[PDB]
Formats: sequence, structure tokens, C-alpha cells
Amino acid sequence: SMSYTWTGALITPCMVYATTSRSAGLRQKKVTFDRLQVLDDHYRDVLKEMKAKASTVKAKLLSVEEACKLTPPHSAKSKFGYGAKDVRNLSSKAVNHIHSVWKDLLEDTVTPIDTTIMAKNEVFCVQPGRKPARLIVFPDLGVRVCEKMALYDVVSTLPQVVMGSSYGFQYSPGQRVEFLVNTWKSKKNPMGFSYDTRCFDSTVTENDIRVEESIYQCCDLAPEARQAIKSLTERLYIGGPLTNSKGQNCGYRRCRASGVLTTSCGNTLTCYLKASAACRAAKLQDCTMLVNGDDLVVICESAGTQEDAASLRVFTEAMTRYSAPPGDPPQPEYDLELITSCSSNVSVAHDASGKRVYYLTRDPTTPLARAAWETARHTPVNSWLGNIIMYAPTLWARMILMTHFFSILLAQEQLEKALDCQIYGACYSIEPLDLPQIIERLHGLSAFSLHSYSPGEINRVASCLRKLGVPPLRVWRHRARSVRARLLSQGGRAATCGKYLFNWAVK
Ligand SMILES: CN(C)CCN(C)[C@H]1COc2ccccc2-c2c(C3CCCCC3)c3ccc(C(=O)O)cc3n2C1
Ligand SMILES: [Mn+2]
Ligand SMILES: [Mn+2]
Repeated sequence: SMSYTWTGALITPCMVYATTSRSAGLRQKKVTFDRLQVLDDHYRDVLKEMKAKASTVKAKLLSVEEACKLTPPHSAKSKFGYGAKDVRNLSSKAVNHIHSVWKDLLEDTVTPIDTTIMAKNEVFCVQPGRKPARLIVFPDLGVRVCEKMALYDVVSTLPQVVMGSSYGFQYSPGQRVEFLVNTWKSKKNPMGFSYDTRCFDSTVTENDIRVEESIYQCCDLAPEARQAIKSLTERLYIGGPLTNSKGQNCGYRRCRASGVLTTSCGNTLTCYLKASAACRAAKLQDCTMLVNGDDLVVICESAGTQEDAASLRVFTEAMTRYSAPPGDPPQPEYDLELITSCSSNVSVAHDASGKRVYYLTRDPTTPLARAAWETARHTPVNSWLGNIIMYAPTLWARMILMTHFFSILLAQEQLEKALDCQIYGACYSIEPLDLPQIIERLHGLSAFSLHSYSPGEINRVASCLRKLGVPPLRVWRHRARSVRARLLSQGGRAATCGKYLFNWAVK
């Protein structure tokens, strides 16, 4: 089958650079291809094991109300006169239509379902050119609430129990490091590698979705749930029409929709299944996986330099047969720090006592680029704040990000003003003054004492600043002392930010 099709209809809209609709042409050519898929007894065996595990799972329907209350606030309004606000506040219009969409889902297991197609507002930095915008594919809100009724309890319960510790989304960054480090130190001669699929969504075939759905039906589910999950699978997950923002038939989809509820769960599942099958084809020794969508880490016992190199090609051929080839091929590492997945890697520093502490970090290019963008521009995600939060132990987050921004707020008296900020698919109203508790909850107090960072990490950050035009770290130690003292002068809450978030600056 063909991954996508176009009718010719133009997807219309609704240094540092945001991606635009104008780039969507190429993105389109890149994600359209025919899918070759051929499965073996390795794929099957894995599947059977996931099903066994899915059979120990009972899931329940969410009521309309529950699904309504777990619709996110700033999600797209519906083609039927109601906001997501209206959904959240249980408006009779939202609820009534929702019920009819649900009745419609039970009564009809066939008619495809309209999905509105669009381009994403993703910011990026430059390479050595312009990466285009990814295209997001979602159905009407009324349908997205129904999706939650039928599958919310499944997607938030099943994956963890089917994939155990390999399920990446269960982990905070510290927990993720904890798992990756333990895995590593459990191999006599560890070898690991990141894998990632060349536009994964488009590689997800119809069969993968039918397989996925069949993993879902392995759960103990309400009769109505089963029906809506069959029906949603048939009328939405396997495919359906596209339609740009000006209501024009853009063509059709025959692969994963990016903007549905089963996307994160499905990709992780489907990815995990193929990767496990592929481990067994490559004959990798004592293997261990970590899967967040299509981003994958495998840690295993090394079989030798050449043996490992070879087996990774065999691992890739196998993945390819299952329709999932890599963007760039996988490369073996014998050094944990060198593995980048989820755009991030494990690295080391030292806490107050002088104990080694592992923590997650990443190339700071994009975070800085977005933080730049968002300095001259009000933003609904505020990725700068999200990054400070997630990567709070990181040298680059503490010295550049935290520093610059508490300077801007200080100067602009906005140290009490809440900001919307999206992390872990949730949208928080975050008050800057609250960061200490957050970081303490998320990484513990050691995140304010991290020092003596690995020399590789220090270099990468330094390199990165000189590349983007941003002052060296010497400046940021000076500037920080003058943001910290300013705050202590302010007492109470503000002084707590200075005590904790900038304690690294006192000589
Ligand atoms: C010196 N000035 C005339 C010219 C600076 N330009 C080239 C600018 C582009 O702006 C940027 C673009 C992409 C990445 C970084 C920067 C940048 C940042 C970001 C750092 C992280 C917080 C958000 C701003 C800067 C912060 C401070 C400074 C500074 O001049 O001290 C510069 C920063 N830049 C570089
Ligand atoms: Mn990918
Ligand atoms: Mn990926």
C-alpha cells in the first residue's frame, strides 16, 4: 500500500527559524512511499508475548464527563460550534454531540472519518539546511473525546505492563538515566546504540494497526469499548481523508495519524515489537530495550568489534523487512555518554559530597534557539521554561537558560506572572517563583549542587555558545552573581530562587 496520497490541494495555515506551511511540499514528498513488510517467527513470537501480557489487563470506559475533563484546554475547537473550554465545562452542546459521535461509532464500523491536516509551528536551528515542517493529522474534537472514552484507560495502563521497563514514557529524566545506567553496568562488555526510523508515522502500515488493535482487544474490556475500538481502528486509525484548514480535500492517509490518541502508545508498541523481533534476528546477546515512540536504545553484551558492527547491519535489515528502516544507520557505542536518543544522553557530574551523579542532558543548540525565539516573542509552550525544568541539572540550563531569563524577569518586574508551559503533553500555569520545589521534586536537591562536569559536556556547551553568537560561560558566571545578589536583596520567595538556582555562582 501507499503511505499517503495527494489530490494536489495545498495544506493551508491557521540562525533561528520556525517552520512554515511553505515547507510542507517537501515534507509531503519525503513521507510518501510504498510500504514493504514481511514478518517472521521472531515477529510472531514477540507479538504472542505482548498479547499474553495484555491479557492480564482490565480496562474500563471513561464516561463522557471524564473524557471531557481530560481534554486539554488549548486543543483545537470543533466543526460544530463548541470550544475545548465548552467540552471541559460540560456544555450541553459539547456533551450532546459527543454522545451522538459515540452512538455513531457503535452503530457504524466502516465509514472513514474526516481528519483535518496542517503544518506544525516548530522552531529549528541551522545545520551543516532547512528542515521542513512536520504535518499533524487530527479528527474533529468530538471524535477525540470519544477516543478517550474508549481508550484512555488502555493507553495509560497497557503499555507499561506489556513493555515493562522498556516503556520510556513512565520515567522522569532521573529515572530514565537510572534505568540506562543500571542496564549499562549490568553487561560485562556493554555495547549500545540509538535507532530511529526515517519518518516513522509513514512506515506504520495497516497491518501494524490491526496488530495493535488486536493487542488492545486482548484486554478485559467493556462490550461497548470493544466495539468503539474496532470501529475507531477501521474508520480512523488505519486511514481516512485529509482536509486543509480552508476545508479542501487534501487527499488521503493510509498510515499512522500523528494527531490521534493511540499515536504515542501505538508507535511505542509497534516500535518495541519490531525492535525485539529484530534483536532476535541479529542474535544480540542479553539485550535490553528502551522505547519512546520510534526513538530506541538497545544495550547488550558486545560480541567483539567486528561482530557487533555486523550484527547491527543484521538488526537493521530485519527492521527494514518489518517496514522500519533507519534515517541514519545505527552505530555501535562502547561509551554510554555517546548514545543520543530522544535528542538526549546520559552524562556525569558530582554532588556536594563528591559522589558521582548521573543525569540526562542534550545538545543545547535547539533549546537555546527556541529560547532565543521566545525572547522576542510571547509563546504558548514557552519551551525555554520547559527546558529549564526537564534539564535543570544541566550545566547549560543552569548557566545560560536560568541566568538569562531570571535576568529578563527581574528587569521587567514580571517575577510573579504565571506562564503557560507544556511538558509531558500537559499544559501547566507555571509561576517562576515555584521552580525550586519543582526541581527538588523532579531531580532532588542534588540538582543545585552539581559541579565538576565531564570535560566532553563542558566542551559541547562552550562550542555551542560560540557557534550561535552567545557569550562564553565566563560572562554567565559574572552576570549570574548580579542576578543572584539582586534576588537575595528581595527576600522571602525571590531570595529562595537566588539561594538555590544560582548557588553555583558564589566563589
Ligand atoms: C551581541 N548582539 C549584538 C548579537 C547577539 N545575537 C547574535 C544573538 C542571536 O540570538 C540568539 C539566537 C540563537 C541562539 C542564541 C541567541 C542568543 C542568546 C540566547 C541565549 C539563551 C537565552 C535566550 C537568548 C543570547 C543571549 C545573550 C546574548 C548577549 O549578547 O549577551 C546573545 C545571545 N544570542 C545571540
Ligand atoms: Mn523518526
Ligand atoms: Mn523519533
